[PDB]
Amino acid sequence: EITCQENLPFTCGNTDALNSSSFSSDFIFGVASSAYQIEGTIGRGLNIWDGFTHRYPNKSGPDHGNGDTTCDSFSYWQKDIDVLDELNATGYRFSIAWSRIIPRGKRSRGVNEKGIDYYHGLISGLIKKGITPFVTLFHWDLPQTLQDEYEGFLDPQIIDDFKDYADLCFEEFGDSVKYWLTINQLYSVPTRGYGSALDAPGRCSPTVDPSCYAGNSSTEPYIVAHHQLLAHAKVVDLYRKNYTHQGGKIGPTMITRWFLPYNDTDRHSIAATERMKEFFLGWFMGPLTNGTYPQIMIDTVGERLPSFSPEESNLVKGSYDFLGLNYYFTQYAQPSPNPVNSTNHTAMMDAGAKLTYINASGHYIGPLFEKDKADSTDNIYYYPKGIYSVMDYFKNKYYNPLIYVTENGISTPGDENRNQSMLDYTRIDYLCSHLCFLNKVIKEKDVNVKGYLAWALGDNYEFNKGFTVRFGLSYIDWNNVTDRDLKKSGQWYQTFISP
Amino acid sequence: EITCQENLPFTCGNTDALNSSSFSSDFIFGVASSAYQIEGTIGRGLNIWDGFTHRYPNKSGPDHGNGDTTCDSFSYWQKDIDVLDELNATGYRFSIAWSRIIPRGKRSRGVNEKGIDYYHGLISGLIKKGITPFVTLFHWDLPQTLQDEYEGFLDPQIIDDFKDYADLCFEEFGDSVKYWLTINQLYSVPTRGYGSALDAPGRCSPTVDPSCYAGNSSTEPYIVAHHQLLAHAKVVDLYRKNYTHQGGKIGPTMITRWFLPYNDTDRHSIAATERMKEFFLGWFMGPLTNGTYPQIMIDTVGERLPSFSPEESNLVKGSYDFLGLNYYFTQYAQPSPNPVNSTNHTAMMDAGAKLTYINASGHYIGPLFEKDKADSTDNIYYYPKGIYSVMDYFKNKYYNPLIYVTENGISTPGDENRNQSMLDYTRIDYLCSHLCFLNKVIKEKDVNVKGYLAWALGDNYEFNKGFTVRFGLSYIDWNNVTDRDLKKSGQWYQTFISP
Ligand SMILES: *[C@@H]1O[C@H](CO)[C@@H](O[C@@H]2O[C@H](CO)[C@@H](O[C@@H]3O[C@H](CO[C@H]4O[C@H](CO)[C@@H](O)[C@H](O)[C@@H]4O)[C@@H](O)[C@H](O[C@H]4O[C@H](CO)[C@@H](O)[C@H](O)[C@@H]4O)[C@@H]3O[C@@H]3OC[C@@H](O)[C@H](O)[C@H]3O)[C@H](O)[C@H]2NC(C)=O)[C@H](O[C@@H]2O[C@@H](C)[C@@H](O)[C@@H](O)[C@@H]2O)[C@H]1NC(C)=O
Ligand SMILES: *[C@@H]1O[C@H](CO)[C@@H](O[C@@H]2O[C@H](CO)[C@@H](O[C@@H]3O[C@H](CO[C@H]4O[C@H](CO)[C@@H](O)[C@H](O)[C@@H]4O)[C@@H](O)[C@H](O[C@H]4O[C@H](CO)[C@@H](O)[C@H](O)[C@@H]4O)[C@@H]3O[C@@H]3OC[C@@H](O)[C@H](O)[C@H]3O)[C@H](O)[C@H]2NC(C)=O)[C@H](O[C@@H]2O[C@@H](C)[C@@H](O)[C@@H](O)[C@@H]2O)[C@H]1NC(C)=O
Ligand SMILES: *[C@@H]1O[C@H](CO)[C@@H](O[C@@H]2O[C@H](CO)[C@@H](O[C@@H]3O[C@H](CO)[C@@H](O)[C@H](O)[C@@H]3O[C@@H]3OC[C@@H](O)[C@H](O)[C@H]3O)[C@H](O)[C@H]2NC(C)=O)[C@H](O[C@@H]2O[C@@H](C)[C@@H](O)[C@@H](O)[C@@H]2O)[C@H]1NC(C)=O
Ligand SMILES: *[C@@H]1O[C@H](CO)[C@@H](O[C@@H]2O[C@H](CO)[C@@H](O[C@@H]3O[C@H](CO)[C@@H](O)[C@H](O)[C@@H]3O[C@@H]3OC[C@@H](O)[C@H](O)[C@H]3O)[C@H](O)[C@H]2NC(C)=O)[C@H](O[C@@H]2O[C@@H](C)[C@@H](O)[C@@H](O)[C@@H]2O)[C@H]1NC(C)=O
Ligand SMILES: *[C@@H]1O[C@H](CO)[C@@H](O[C@@H]2O[C@H](CO)[C@@H](O)[C@H](O)[C@H]2NC(C)=O)[C@H](O)[C@H]1NC(C)=O
Ligand SMILES: *[C@@H]1O[C@H](CO)[C@@H](O[C@@H]2O[C@H](CO)[C@@H](O)[C@H](O)[C@H]2NC(C)=O)[C@H](O)[C@H]1NC(C)=O
Ligand SMILES: *[C@@H]1O[C@H](CO)[C@@H](O[C@@H]2O[C@H](CO)[C@@H](O)[C@H](O)[C@H]2NC(C)=O)[C@H](O)[C@H]1NC(C)=O
Ligand SMILES: *[C@@H]1O[C@H](CO)[C@@H](O[C@@H]2O[C@H](CO)[C@@H](O)[C@H](O)[C@H]2NC(C)=O)[C@H](O)[C@H]1NC(C)=O
Ligand SMILES: *[C@@H]1O[C@H](CO)[C@@H](O)[C@H](O)[C@H]1NC(C)=O
Ligand SMILES: *[C@@H]1O[C@H](CO)[C@@H](O)[C@H](O)[C@H]1NC(C)=O
Ligand SMILES: *[C@@H]1O[C@H](CO)[C@@H](O)[C@H](O)[C@H]1NC(C)=O
Ligand SMILES: *[C@@H]1O[C@H](CO)[C@@H](O)[C@H](O)[C@H]1NC(C)=O
Ligand SMILES: *[C@@H]1O[C@H](CO)[C@@H](O)[C@H](O)[C@H]1NC(C)=O
Ligand SMILES: *[C@@H]1O[C@H](CO)[C@@H](O)[C@H](O)[C@H]1NC(C)=O
Ligand SMILES: *[C@@H]1O[C@H](CO)[C@@H](O)[C@H](O)[C@H]1NC(C)=O
Ligand SMILES: *[C@@H]1O[C@H](CO)[C@@H](O)[C@H](O)[C@H]1NC(C)=O
Ligand SMILES: *[C@@H]1O[C@H](CO)[C@@H](O)[C@H](O)[C@H]1NC(C)=O
Ligand SMILES: *[C@@H]1O[C@H](CO)[C@@H](O)[C@H](O)[C@H]1NC(C)=O
Ligand SMILES: *[C@@H]1O[C@H](CO)[C@@H](O)[C@H](O)[C@H]1NC(C)=O
Ligand SMILES: *[C@@H]1O[C@H](CO)[C@@H](O)[C@H](O)[C@H]1NC(C)=O
Ligand SMILES: [Zn+2]
Repeated sequence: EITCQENLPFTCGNTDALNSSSFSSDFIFGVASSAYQIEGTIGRGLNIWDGFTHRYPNKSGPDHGNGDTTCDSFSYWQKDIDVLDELNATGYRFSIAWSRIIPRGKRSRGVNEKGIDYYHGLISGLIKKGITPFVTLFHWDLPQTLQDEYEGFLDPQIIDDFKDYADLCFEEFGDSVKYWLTINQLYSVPTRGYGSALDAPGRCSPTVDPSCYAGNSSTEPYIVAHHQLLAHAKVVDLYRKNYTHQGGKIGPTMITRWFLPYNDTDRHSIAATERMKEFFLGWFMGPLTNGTYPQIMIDTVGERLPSFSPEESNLVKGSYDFLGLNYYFTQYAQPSPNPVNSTNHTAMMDAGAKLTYINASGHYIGPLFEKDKADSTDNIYYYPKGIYSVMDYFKNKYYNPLIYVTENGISTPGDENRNQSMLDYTRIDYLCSHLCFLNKVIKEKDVNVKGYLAWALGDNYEFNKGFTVRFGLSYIDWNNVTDRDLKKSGQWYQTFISP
Repeated sequence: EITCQENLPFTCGNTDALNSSSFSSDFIFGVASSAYQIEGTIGRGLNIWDGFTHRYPNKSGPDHGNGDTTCDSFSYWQKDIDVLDELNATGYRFSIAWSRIIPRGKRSRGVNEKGIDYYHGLISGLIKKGITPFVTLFHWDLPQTLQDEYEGFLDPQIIDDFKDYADLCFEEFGDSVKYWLTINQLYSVPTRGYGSALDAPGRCSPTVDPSCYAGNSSTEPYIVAHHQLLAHAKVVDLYRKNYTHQGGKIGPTMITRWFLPYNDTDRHSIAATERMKEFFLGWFMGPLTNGTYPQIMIDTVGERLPSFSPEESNLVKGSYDFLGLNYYFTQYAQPSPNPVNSTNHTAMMDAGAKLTYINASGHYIGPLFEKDKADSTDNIYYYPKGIYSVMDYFKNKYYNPLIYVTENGISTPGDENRNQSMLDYTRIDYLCSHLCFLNKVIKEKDVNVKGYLAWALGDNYEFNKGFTVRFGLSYIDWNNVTDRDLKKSGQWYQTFISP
């Protein structure tokens, strides 16, 4: 019988008690990255994260940081491989920058051979060290040209441009890459990119944020989400019809959270909690498992919710071999009004829920996850049991899928000096406590989880935060980015992997 | 009788001997800037100078600098006005960033109202201080979307997108702006952007520079130059047909140089010198004055030189009310082979000339202009008489045009400390020696020159050089960009203007 801790102090950093041998022999352990966050702009065209961070520097991070140079994995990809080799990792998730291989967006405009060569060399280097690549086609970095031609995922033109990009990736890299992710965190671009305008491309209703160049936060999230699902599904169909000889697997990436009632004896909070599951997870998992959006979304969102045709429904339903599930934290849910006629209405209001990290009796859900220095009542707290609850829910609700945990990690402040930054015991605690619950759910609930990739390989540009936080298991000096030095967490993870 | 110095030491920094009163009462004196170089990316979309500097950081400058934040004239435009007011300047040349007012490139995709407001406030502030705006529509910063959709000026689609952009500018700003420049330095994008790939977008033949993503240095410069002329001419026709009520004037910007024979008794060097005038100046001025390219270009370039239809010829011929002439330096010319079958052939080779700053007897043409620390035999030297020779030539060869000198200036090294940087006596010498010759040519040759704008108002991002050189008449601290402090040159220029 497995017992796992939910509160500080944690004792799962002892590899005598928790290590890779606790999991099945074939289980993959590694780390993750994304292209905007690590590569730099050298050698690629411009994408909407370049555009957004440059047009709206205060939205890029408090330091106005961006991905222009970052950790320079364009130059230092071998050093990334070296970290993975030091870890004895068996997996690495990275993304392909669309703008590096097709700078002009549309494949018929030509490819960048040198960009293709960059990923060939990375892939070959990984495989030579026994590391399985997990490759994200689209980690938010849409070529700027496509956003300017037709507003990107706002328009159905995205589907064929994404398909042709993906086809090039399968053609060039699929002989070696056997695990593909289509779109990173399906929920995020619709809501943050087109709802709150916290993320690229930065569209919203005028009264939500007067700096947005255009948008409608009530309608566009739904349009974009719908196009994401269709573009994803078209790529999965292309993969499974035209690249079956490659013997690989493909799936989407979800951001997952668990949700608990703010007041577990209040029917209204219980209802809000179940609505959140539907609106947060079901928005995408309903289509992916059934070809339809959840009924509560149909009912609430009404004419703002697009319909799938019968052909589209069939294309989207079942459009995965596995799910990449990202998991960071859990929220309490309580009811909230949905003012659909307000000029500041957002899609996110349609769930009719307010989310907190403290429940009605004043209980904080778990240890600190992210401090918010401008408003401490907005601090985020984590909840290790949430990974158990999410995986159990996916198994039970969503037809026992094959799952890889494609991100899980925690930040430390960029204000810490290097010695403090390397002494990242809070990261060991977060990672181990989640791994304990992941082992527990696999054993107790028989969830088909076959790997775990911690966020992040190394310090990088963090969307929305610049270089003001660090997520890496290895440390990068922003004054001299060449080295990636394993932190205490990376050293712990090395021991966990090879105990 | 006016006597002007050609060699150090110069004594024209004495405003007792040379000042604004030496020129006609109406003559405009000011300074110049461009949008990529000064504004920053905040509040605008991405353009090909963002793309180029980010994809090819070693081509942005030795420091890998770029226009992301620069002097932040987005925030500090009032401080630019303040410099101009301190100078008692009567003119200011600035550019509109296309990506700030139409981030999606094509006008039908929507405009950025806040971008429009930015230029309205600048323009209104200038006029309130008695400063005449000279506004460049296109200072190289093409929206990235257009380059990615159709490769920008490589394709005739540029013409209508440029026209619709210009129409928006005339509509929004032409009630106040009475001097418009279409395209900055017509020669530069074809040759550097599409020939040598030193400049955005960075296209060339594969053996010219293997880093180029695509291109053909032998053909594309000509295509791009042809489209520039057509796009320019379509905008001038639009202006003069639809905006005549505004009572303003429009013209192109030329980069001018003079050319002297490397050996003034050698017929081959004399011939190369005359070819250079045709290939450098006539490439554009032939079309602008006659609707045809120079015969030597027709003959040499052959099938690589596009033809104008009779309608196009008529549109381009006479498509200016004035010329903005930029002038920095003069070169000696000697013959050079034109290897049209070589895989590394460039359009620039078609002139059949090699350019130097030292003549056959070892004479350097004038004082140092720009030191090249990697190769000192590649140092640039200036030649004050060249402004006289250029203006005389334009009057005689090109039908006595109205001229404004739209740039003239010199750099100092970014390695200098602030006190050295503010003690910019080399800049006084360059500016005064050229102003002396400009007065001389107006008086002696009756060239219709009606203003002079020195490059640059303040230190900025220099194309190709990052922040490794400074051109400003006012100093900017890159650690805190708010202030623009007049250098010795700016203080001199203040006295020259109001002696
Ligand atoms: C998994 O996918 C299944 C589909 O493959 C989902 O089942 C569908 O659920 C639909 C409701 O979401 C349901 O459709 C309703 O059908 C009513 C019956 O119509 C038939 O008989 C009519 C009925 O009197 C007639 O007009 C129709 O022409 C048919 O003959 C119908 O009125 C409904 O329309 C009203 O409600 C929708 C909102 O739900 C409004 O958008 C619409 O304007 C109208 O106001 C609805 O019809 C659907 O209307 C929209 C139109 O685009 C669709 O094509 C039309 O179908 C449908 O019958 C079933 N299909 C079957 C095969 O069962 C299933 O939903 C879950 O299970 C069903 C039983 C129900 O409990 C749902 O609430 C659950 O979500 C999906 N499962 C999951 C887990 O999501
Ligand atoms: C200012 O613009 C003026 C035009 O408005 C320029 O004058 C034109 O100069 C053209 C040469 O560049 C000249 O065209 C040549 O015409 C030859 C005569 O053709 C007529 O009689 C024929 C002759 O036997 C017959 O086939 C034609 O159908 C006509 O009836 C002719 O062969 C020439 O073609 C050969 O040379 C061109 C290269 O120059 C090759 O491209 C072509 O394949 C061929 O090998 C040339 O014809 C032009 O051919 C190209 C085609 O696209 C053009 O439409 C065709 O016209 C033309 O006659 C005159 N036009 C007039 C009205 O004078 C003027 O040029 C300068 O002055 C002229 C006198 C000459 O000295 C030029 O070298 C100078 O540049 C321009 N001025 C300046 C300063 O540039
Ligand atoms: C978790 O949710 C539960 C369920 O909602 C909360 O308990 C409910 O709390 C209500 C007060 O917020 C209680 O109603 C009140 O009852 C007193 C005594 O009769 C009365 O004077 C009030 O006016 C009020 O009555 C309601 O007024 C509004 C009418 O529309 C409605 O019909 C009336 O019910 C309610 O009885 C209680 N329900 C239960 C089943 O206990 C619970 O609140 C926490 O516990 C209750 C017992 C009370 O001590 C609250 O102070 C305390 O906050 C909530 N838990 C937390 C931690 O918020
Ligand atoms: C400025 O250009 C002028 C004109 O080209 C240069 O003068 C010419 O310089 C040529 C040498 O580069 C002289 O030709 C040579 O004459 C000597 C004496 O006969 C002879 O032994 C050589 O072989 C050579 O003759 C040529 O060989 C190649 C044959 O195809 C050709 O037919 C022969 O001419 C040439 O006479 C001279 N022309 C004139 C009109 O003087 C001039 O060069 C400079 O001055 C000359 C006089 C000489 O002192 C050169 O050393 C010196 O460089 C050049 N000025 C500069 C500074 O480069
Ligand atoms: C978001 O787009 C929706 C749909 O176009 C706009 O909502 C509508 O508003 C028009 C004008 O009021 C209404 O007549 C419709 O009844 C509404 N339709 C629905 C589906 O709600 C909403 O004004 C736009 N919001 C913003 C801020 O522009
Ligand atoms: C807030 O969260 C706390 C902690 O999960 C809940 O408290 C638990 O309540 C259960 C059922 O009453 C008790 O058995 C436990 O002993 C309590 N745990 C502790 C740490 O207090 C609490 O019920 C939640 N409040 C609401 C209103 O939902
Ligand atoms: C530049 O484009 C020119 C024109 O397409 C290419 O030049 C031609 O080369 C083809 C193949 O040799 C030739 O048959 C033609 O005779 C040439 N045409 C002319 C007008 O010169 C040139 O190969 C291309 N250069 C590069 C590096 O791709
Ligand atoms: C190189 O440039 C120098 C300077 O312009 C030329 O020298 C002048 O030559 C003229 C005509 O012979 C003499 O009258 C001057 O006195 C010379 N000036 C000085 C400063 O020497 C020289 O002729 C040029 N060389 C060539 C080969 O063209
Ligand atoms: C691995 O952890 C298991 C408990 O899951 C433990 O029994 C085993 O001895 C540990 N391995 C090492 C080498 O410490
Ligand atoms: C940040 O930038 C936007 C312009 O993009 C401006 O609207 C907003 O006021 C600025 N935010 C703060 C908090 O200053
Ligand atoms: C598959 O490849 C063939 C060859 O390009 C193409 O005809 C077919 O449409 C593609 N298939 C998809 C997505 O099924
Ligand atoms: C607009 O929304 C903000 C945040 O969503 C809220 O605090 C404010 O009350 C809203 N105003 C109206 C008019 O509803
Ligand atoms: C930068 O870091 C690398 C790796 O530690 C080191 O070899 C190189 O010398 C350092 N550069 C400077 C300028 O210190
Ligand atoms: C790498 O992991 C394999 C598999 O568990 C193990 O056999 C090998 O010893 C490990 N190597 C190192 C250096 O830890
Ligand atoms: C201006 O320069 C002229 C010579 O061009 C001179 O005569 C005049 O006195 C100077 N003005 C002043 C105020 O020094
Ligand atoms: C600069 O960058 C390019 C890649 O864009 C590379 O091809 C070239 O070798 C580098 N230049 C130098 C001098 O290192
Ligand atoms: C002028 O404006 C009118 C109204 O848009 C348009 O019909 C006409 O084509 C434009 N003219 C140009 C470039 O001449
Ligand atoms: C190619 O050109 C470079 C510079 O243009 C030159 O130095 C080299 O000799 C040329 N090579 C050939 C094959 O002509
Ligand atoms: C930056 O420069 C401005 C103008 O001199 C000054 O007022 C401001 O205090 C300076 N900021 C810092 C942080 O020194
Ligand atoms: C501004 O220039 C005008 C025109 O020459 C002159 O009358 C006025 O005195 C000058 N002002 C200053 C402060 O120099
Ligand atoms: Zn940047």
